[PDB]
Amino acid sequence: EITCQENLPFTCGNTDALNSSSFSSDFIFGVASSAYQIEGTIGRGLNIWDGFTHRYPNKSGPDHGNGDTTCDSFSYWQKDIDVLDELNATGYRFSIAWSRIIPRGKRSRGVNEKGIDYYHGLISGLIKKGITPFVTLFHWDLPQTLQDEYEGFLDPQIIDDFKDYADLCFEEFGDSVKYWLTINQLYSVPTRGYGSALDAPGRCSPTVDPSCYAGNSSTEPYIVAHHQLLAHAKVVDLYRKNYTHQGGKIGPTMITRWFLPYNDTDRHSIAATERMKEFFLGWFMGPLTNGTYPQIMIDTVGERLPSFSPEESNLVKGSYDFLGLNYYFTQYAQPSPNPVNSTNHTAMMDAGAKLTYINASGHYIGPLFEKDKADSTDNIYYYPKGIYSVMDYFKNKYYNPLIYVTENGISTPGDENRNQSMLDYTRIDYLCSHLCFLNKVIKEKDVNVKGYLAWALGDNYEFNKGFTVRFGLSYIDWNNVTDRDLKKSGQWYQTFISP
Amino acid sequence: EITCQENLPFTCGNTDALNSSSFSSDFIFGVASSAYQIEGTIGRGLNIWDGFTHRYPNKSGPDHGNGDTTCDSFSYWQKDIDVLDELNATGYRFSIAWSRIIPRGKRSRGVNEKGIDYYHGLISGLIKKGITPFVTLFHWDLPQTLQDEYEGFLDPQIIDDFKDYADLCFEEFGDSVKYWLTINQLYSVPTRGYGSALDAPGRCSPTVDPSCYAGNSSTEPYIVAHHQLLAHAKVVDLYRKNYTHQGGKIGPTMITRWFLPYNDTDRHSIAATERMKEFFLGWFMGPLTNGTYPQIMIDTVGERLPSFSPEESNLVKGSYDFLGLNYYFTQYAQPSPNPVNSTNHTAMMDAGAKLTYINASGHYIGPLFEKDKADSTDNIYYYPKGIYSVMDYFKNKYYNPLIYVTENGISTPGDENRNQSMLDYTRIDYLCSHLCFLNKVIKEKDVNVKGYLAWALGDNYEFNKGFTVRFGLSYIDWNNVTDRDLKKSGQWYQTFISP
Ligand SMILES: *[C@@H]1O[C@H](CO)[C@@H](O[C@@H]2O[C@H](CO)[C@@H](O[C@@H]3O[C@H](CO[C@H]4O[C@H](CO)[C@@H](O)[C@H](O)[C@@H]4O)[C@@H](O)[C@H](O[C@H]4O[C@H](CO)[C@@H](O)[C@H](O)[C@@H]4O)[C@@H]3O[C@@H]3OC[C@@H](O)[C@H](O)[C@H]3O)[C@H](O)[C@H]2NC(C)=O)[C@H](O[C@@H]2O[C@@H](C)[C@@H](O)[C@@H](O)[C@@H]2O)[C@H]1NC(C)=O
Ligand SMILES: *[C@@H]1O[C@H](CO)[C@@H](O[C@@H]2O[C@H](CO)[C@@H](O[C@@H]3O[C@H](CO[C@H]4O[C@H](CO)[C@@H](O)[C@H](O)[C@@H]4O)[C@@H](O)[C@H](O[C@H]4O[C@H](CO)[C@@H](O)[C@H](O)[C@@H]4O)[C@@H]3O[C@@H]3OC[C@@H](O)[C@H](O)[C@H]3O)[C@H](O)[C@H]2NC(C)=O)[C@H](O[C@@H]2O[C@@H](C)[C@@H](O)[C@@H](O)[C@@H]2O)[C@H]1NC(C)=O
Ligand SMILES: *[C@@H]1O[C@H](CO)[C@@H](O[C@@H]2O[C@H](CO)[C@@H](O[C@@H]3O[C@H](CO)[C@@H](O)[C@H](O)[C@@H]3O[C@@H]3OC[C@@H](O)[C@H](O)[C@H]3O)[C@H](O)[C@H]2NC(C)=O)[C@H](O[C@@H]2O[C@@H](C)[C@@H](O)[C@@H](O)[C@@H]2O)[C@H]1NC(C)=O
Ligand SMILES: *[C@@H]1O[C@H](CO)[C@@H](O[C@@H]2O[C@H](CO)[C@@H](O[C@@H]3O[C@H](CO)[C@@H](O)[C@H](O)[C@@H]3O[C@@H]3OC[C@@H](O)[C@H](O)[C@H]3O)[C@H](O)[C@H]2NC(C)=O)[C@H](O[C@@H]2O[C@@H](C)[C@@H](O)[C@@H](O)[C@@H]2O)[C@H]1NC(C)=O
Ligand SMILES: *[C@@H]1O[C@H](CO)[C@@H](O[C@@H]2O[C@H](CO)[C@@H](O)[C@H](O)[C@H]2NC(C)=O)[C@H](O)[C@H]1NC(C)=O
Ligand SMILES: *[C@@H]1O[C@H](CO)[C@@H](O[C@@H]2O[C@H](CO)[C@@H](O)[C@H](O)[C@H]2NC(C)=O)[C@H](O)[C@H]1NC(C)=O
Ligand SMILES: *[C@@H]1O[C@H](CO)[C@@H](O[C@@H]2O[C@H](CO)[C@@H](O)[C@H](O)[C@H]2NC(C)=O)[C@H](O)[C@H]1NC(C)=O
Ligand SMILES: *[C@@H]1O[C@H](CO)[C@@H](O[C@@H]2O[C@H](CO)[C@@H](O)[C@H](O)[C@H]2NC(C)=O)[C@H](O)[C@H]1NC(C)=O
Ligand SMILES: *[C@@H]1O[C@H](CO)[C@@H](O)[C@H](O)[C@H]1NC(C)=O
Ligand SMILES: *[C@@H]1O[C@H](CO)[C@@H](O)[C@H](O)[C@H]1NC(C)=O
Ligand SMILES: *[C@@H]1O[C@H](CO)[C@@H](O)[C@H](O)[C@H]1NC(C)=O
Ligand SMILES: *[C@@H]1O[C@H](CO)[C@@H](O)[C@H](O)[C@H]1NC(C)=O
Ligand SMILES: *[C@@H]1O[C@H](CO)[C@@H](O)[C@H](O)[C@H]1NC(C)=O
Ligand SMILES: *[C@@H]1O[C@H](CO)[C@@H](O)[C@H](O)[C@H]1NC(C)=O
Ligand SMILES: *[C@@H]1O[C@H](CO)[C@@H](O)[C@H](O)[C@H]1NC(C)=O
Ligand SMILES: *[C@@H]1O[C@H](CO)[C@@H](O)[C@H](O)[C@H]1NC(C)=O
Ligand SMILES: *[C@@H]1O[C@H](CO)[C@@H](O)[C@H](O)[C@H]1NC(C)=O
Ligand SMILES: *[C@@H]1O[C@H](CO)[C@@H](O)[C@H](O)[C@H]1NC(C)=O
Ligand SMILES: *[C@@H]1O[C@H](CO)[C@@H](O)[C@H](O)[C@H]1NC(C)=O
Ligand SMILES: *[C@@H]1O[C@H](CO)[C@@H](O)[C@H](O)[C@H]1NC(C)=O
Ligand SMILES: [Zn+2]
Repeated sequence: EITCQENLPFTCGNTDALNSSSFSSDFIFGVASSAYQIEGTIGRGLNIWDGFTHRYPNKSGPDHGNGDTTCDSFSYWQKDIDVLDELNATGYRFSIAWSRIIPRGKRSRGVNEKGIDYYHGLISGLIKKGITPFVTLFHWDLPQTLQDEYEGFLDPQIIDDFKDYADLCFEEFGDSVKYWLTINQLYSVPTRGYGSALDAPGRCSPTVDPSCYAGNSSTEPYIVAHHQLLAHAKVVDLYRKNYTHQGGKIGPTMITRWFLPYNDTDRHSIAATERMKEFFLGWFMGPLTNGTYPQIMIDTVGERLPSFSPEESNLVKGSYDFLGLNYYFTQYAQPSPNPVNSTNHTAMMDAGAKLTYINASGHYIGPLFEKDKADSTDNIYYYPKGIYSVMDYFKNKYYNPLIYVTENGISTPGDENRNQSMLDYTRIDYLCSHLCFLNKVIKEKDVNVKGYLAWALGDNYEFNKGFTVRFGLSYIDWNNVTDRDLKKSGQWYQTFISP
Repeated sequence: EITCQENLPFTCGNTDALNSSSFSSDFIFGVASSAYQIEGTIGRGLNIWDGFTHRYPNKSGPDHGNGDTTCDSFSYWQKDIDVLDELNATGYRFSIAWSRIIPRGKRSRGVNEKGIDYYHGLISGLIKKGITPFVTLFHWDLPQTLQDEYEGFLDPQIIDDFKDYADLCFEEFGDSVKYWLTINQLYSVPTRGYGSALDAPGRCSPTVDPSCYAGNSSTEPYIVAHHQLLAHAKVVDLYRKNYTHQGGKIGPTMITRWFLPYNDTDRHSIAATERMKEFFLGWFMGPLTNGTYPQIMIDTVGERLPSFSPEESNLVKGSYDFLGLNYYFTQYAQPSPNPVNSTNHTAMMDAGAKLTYINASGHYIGPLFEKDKADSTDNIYYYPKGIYSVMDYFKNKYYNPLIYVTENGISTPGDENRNQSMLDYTRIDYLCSHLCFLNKVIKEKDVNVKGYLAWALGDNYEFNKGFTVRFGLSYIDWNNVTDRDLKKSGQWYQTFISP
């Protein structure tokens, strides 16, 4: 019988008690990255994260940081491989920058051979060290040209441009890459990119944020989400019809959270909690498992919710071999009004829920996850049991899928000096406590989880935060980015992997 | 009788001997800037100078600098006005960033109202201080979307997108702006952007520079130059047909140089010198004055030189009310082979000339202009008489045009400390020696020159050089960009203007 801790102090950093041998022999352990966050702009065209961070520097991070140079994995990809080799990792998730291989967006405009060569060399280097690549086609970095031609995922033109990009990736890299992710965190671009305008491309209703160049936060999230699902599904169909000889697997990436009632004896909070599951997870998992959006979304969102045709429904339903599930934290849910006629209405209001990290009796859900220095009542707290609850829910609700945990990690402040930054015991605690619950759910609930990739390989540009936080298991000096030095967490993870 | 110095030491920094009163009462004196170089990316979309500097950081400058934040004239435009007011300047040349007012490139995709407001406030502030705006529509910063959709000026689609952009500018700003420049330095994008790939977008033949993503240095410069002329001419026709009520004037910007024979008794060097005038100046001025390219270009370039239809010829011929002439330096010319079958052939080779700053007897043409620390035999030297020779030539060869000198200036090294940087006596010498010759040519040759704008108002991002050189008449601290402090040159220029 497995017992796992939910509160500080944690004792799962002892590899005598928790290590890779606790999991099945074939289980993959590694780390993750994304292209905007690590590569730099050298050698690629411009994408909407370049555009957004440059047009709206205060939205890029408090330091106005961006991905222009970052950790320079364009130059230092071998050093990334070296970290993975030091870890004895068996997996690495990275993304392909669309703008590096097709700078002009549309494949018929030509490819960048040198960009293709960059990923060939990375892939070959990984495989030579026994590391399985997990490759994200689209980690938010849409070529700027496509956003300017037709507003990107706002328009159905995205589907064929994404398909042709993906086809090039399968053609060039699929002989070696056997695990593909289509779109990173399906929920995020619709809501943050087109709802709150916290993320690229930065569209919203005028009264939500007067700096947005255009948008409608009530309608566009739904349009974009719908196009994401269709573009994803078209790529999965292309993969499974035209690249079956490659013997690989493909799936989407979800951001997952668990949700608990703010007041577990209040029917209204219980209802809000179940609505959140539907609106947060079901928005995408309903289509992916059934070809339809959840009924509560149909009912609430009404004419703002697009319909799938019968052909589209069939294309989207079942459009995965596995799910990449990202998991960071859990929220309490309580009811909230949905003012659909307000000029500041957002899609996110349609769930009719307010989310907190403290429940009605004043209980904080778990240890600190992210401090918010401008408003401490907005601090985020984590909840290790949430990974158990999410995986159990996916198994039970969503037809026992094959799952890889494609991100899980925690930040430390960029204000810490290097010695403090390397002494990242809070990261060991977060990672181990989640791994304990992941082992527990696999054993107790028989969830088909076959790997775990911690966020992040190394310090990088963090969307929305610049270089003001660090997520890496290895440390990068922003004054001299060449080295990636394993932190205490990376050293712990090395021991966990090879105990 | 006016006597002007050609060699150090110069004594024209004495405003007792040379000042604004030496020129006609109406003559405009000011300074110049461009949008990529000064504004920053905040509040605008991405353009090909963002793309180029980010994809090819070693081509942005030795420091890998770029226009992301620069002097932040987005925030500090009032401080630019303040410099101009301190100078008692009567003119200011600035550019509109296309990506700030139409981030999606094509006008039908929507405009950025806040971008429009930015230029309205600048323009209104200038006029309130008695400063005449000279506004460049296109200072190289093409929206990235257009380059990615159709490769920008490589394709005739540029013409209508440029026209619709210009129409928006005339509509929004032409009630106040009475001097418009279409395209900055017509020669530069074809040759550097599409020939040598030193400049955005960075296209060339594969053996010219293997880093180029695509291109053909032998053909594309000509295509791009042809489209520039057509796009320019379509905008001038639009202006003069639809905006005549505004009572303003429009013209192109030329980069001018003079050319002297490397050996003034050698017929081959004399011939190369005359070819250079045709290939450098006539490439554009032939079309602008006659609707045809120079015969030597027709003959040499052959099938690589596009033809104008009779309608196009008529549109381009006479498509200016004035010329903005930029002038920095003069070169000696000697013959050079034109290897049209070589895989590394460039359009620039078609002139059949090699350019130097030292003549056959070892004479350097004038004082140092720009030191090249990697190769000192590649140092640039200036030649004050060249402004006289250029203006005389334009009057005689090109039908006595109205001229404004739209740039003239010199750099100092970014390695200098602030006190050295503010003690910019080399800049006084360059500016005064050229102003002396400009007065001389107006008086002696009756060239219709009606203003002079020195490059640059303040230190900025220099194309190709990052922040490794400074051109400003006012100093900017890159650690805190708010202030623009007049250098010795700016203080001199203040006295020259109001002696
Ligand atoms: C998994 O996918 C299944 C589909 O493959 C989902 O089942 C569908 O659920 C639909 C409701 O979401 C349901 O459709 C309703 O059908 C009513 C019956 O119509 C038939 O008989 C009519 C009925 O009197 C007639 O007009 C129709 O022409 C048919 O003959 C119908 O009125 C409904 O329309 C009203 O409600 C929708 C909102 O739900 C409004 O958008 C619409 O304007 C109208 O106001 C609805 O019809 C659907 O209307 C929209 C139109 O685009 C669709 O094509 C039309 O179908 C449908 O019958 C079933 N299909 C079957 C095969 O069962 C299933 O939903 C879950 O299970 C069903 C039983 C129900 O409990 C749902 O609430 C659950 O979500 C999906 N499962 C999951 C887990 O999501
Ligand atoms: C200012 O613009 C003026 C035009 O408005 C320029 O004058 C034109 O100069 C053209 C040469 O560049 C000249 O065209 C040549 O015409 C030859 C005569 O053709 C007529 O009689 C024929 C002759 O036997 C017959 O086939 C034609 O159908 C006509 O009836 C002719 O062969 C020439 O073609 C050969 O040379 C061109 C290269 O120059 C090759 O491209 C072509 O394949 C061929 O090998 C040339 O014809 C032009 O051919 C190209 C085609 O696209 C053009 O439409 C065709 O016209 C033309 O006659 C005159 N036009 C007039 C009205 O004078 C003027 O040029 C300068 O002055 C002229 C006198 C000459 O000295 C030029 O070298 C100078 O540049 C321009 N001025 C300046 C300063 O540039
Ligand atoms: C978790 O949710 C539960 C369920 O909602 C909360 O308990 C409910 O709390 C209500 C007060 O917020 C209680 O109603 C009140 O009852 C007193 C005594 O009769 C009365 O004077 C009030 O006016 C009020 O009555 C309601 O007024 C509004 C009418 O529309 C409605 O019909 C009336 O019910 C309610 O009885 C209680 N329900 C239960 C089943 O206990 C619970 O609140 C926490 O516990 C209750 C017992 C009370 O001590 C609250 O102070 C305390 O906050 C909530 N838990 C937390 C931690 O918020
Ligand atoms: C400025 O250009 C002028 C004109 O080209 C240069 O003068 C010419 O310089 C040529 C040498 O580069 C002289 O030709 C040579 O004459 C000597 C004496 O006969 C002879 O032994 C050589 O072989 C050579 O003759 C040529 O060989 C190649 C044959 O195809 C050709 O037919 C022969 O001419 C040439 O006479 C001279 N022309 C004139 C009109 O003087 C001039 O060069 C400079 O001055 C000359 C006089 C000489 O002192 C050169 O050393 C010196 O460089 C050049 N000025 C500069 C500074 O480069
Ligand atoms: C978001 O787009 C929706 C749909 O176009 C706009 O909502 C509508 O508003 C028009 C004008 O009021 C209404 O007549 C419709 O009844 C509404 N339709 C629905 C589906 O709600 C909403 O004004 C736009 N919001 C913003 C801020 O522009
Ligand atoms: C807030 O969260 C706390 C902690 O999960 C809940 O408290 C638990 O309540 C259960 C059922 O009453 C008790 O058995 C436990 O002993 C309590 N745990 C502790 C740490 O207090 C609490 O019920 C939640 N409040 C609401 C209103 O939902
Ligand atoms: C530049 O484009 C020119 C024109 O397409 C290419 O030049 C031609 O080369 C083809 C193949 O040799 C030739 O048959 C033609 O005779 C040439 N045409 C002319 C007008 O010169 C040139 O190969 C291309 N250069 C590069 C590096 O791709
Ligand atoms: C190189 O440039 C120098 C300077 O312009 C030329 O020298 C002048 O030559 C003229 C005509 O012979 C003499 O009258 C001057 O006195 C010379 N000036 C000085 C400063 O020497 C020289 O002729 C040029 N060389 C060539 C080969 O063209
Ligand atoms: C691995 O952890 C298991 C408990 O899951 C433990 O029994 C085993 O001895 C540990 N391995 C090492 C080498 O410490
Ligand atoms: C940040 O930038 C936007 C312009 O993009 C401006 O609207 C907003 O006021 C600025 N935010 C703060 C908090 O200053
Ligand atoms: C598959 O490849 C063939 C060859 O390009 C193409 O005809 C077919 O449409 C593609 N298939 C998809 C997505 O099924
Ligand atoms: C607009 O929304 C903000 C945040 O969503 C809220 O605090 C404010 O009350 C809203 N105003 C109206 C008019 O509803
Ligand atoms: C930068 O870091 C690398 C790796 O530690 C080191 O070899 C190189 O010398 C350092 N550069 C400077 C300028 O210190
Ligand atoms: C790498 O992991 C394999 C598999 O568990 C193990 O056999 C090998 O010893 C490990 N190597 C190192 C250096 O830890
Ligand atoms: C201006 O320069 C002229 C010579 O061009 C001179 O005569 C005049 O006195 C100077 N003005 C002043 C105020 O020094
Ligand atoms: C600069 O960058 C390019 C890649 O864009 C590379 O091809 C070239 O070798 C580098 N230049 C130098 C001098 O290192
Ligand atoms: C002028 O404006 C009118 C109204 O848009 C348009 O019909 C006409 O084509 C434009 N003219 C140009 C470039 O001449
Ligand atoms: C190619 O050109 C470079 C510079 O243009 C030159 O130095 C080299 O000799 C040329 N090579 C050939 C094959 O002509
Ligand atoms: C930056 O420069 C401005 C103008 O001199 C000054 O007022 C401001 O205090 C300076 N900021 C810092 C942080 O020194
Ligand atoms: C501004 O220039 C005008 C025109 O020459 C002159 O009358 C006025 O005195 C000058 N002002 C200053 C402060 O120099
Ligand atoms: Zn940047």
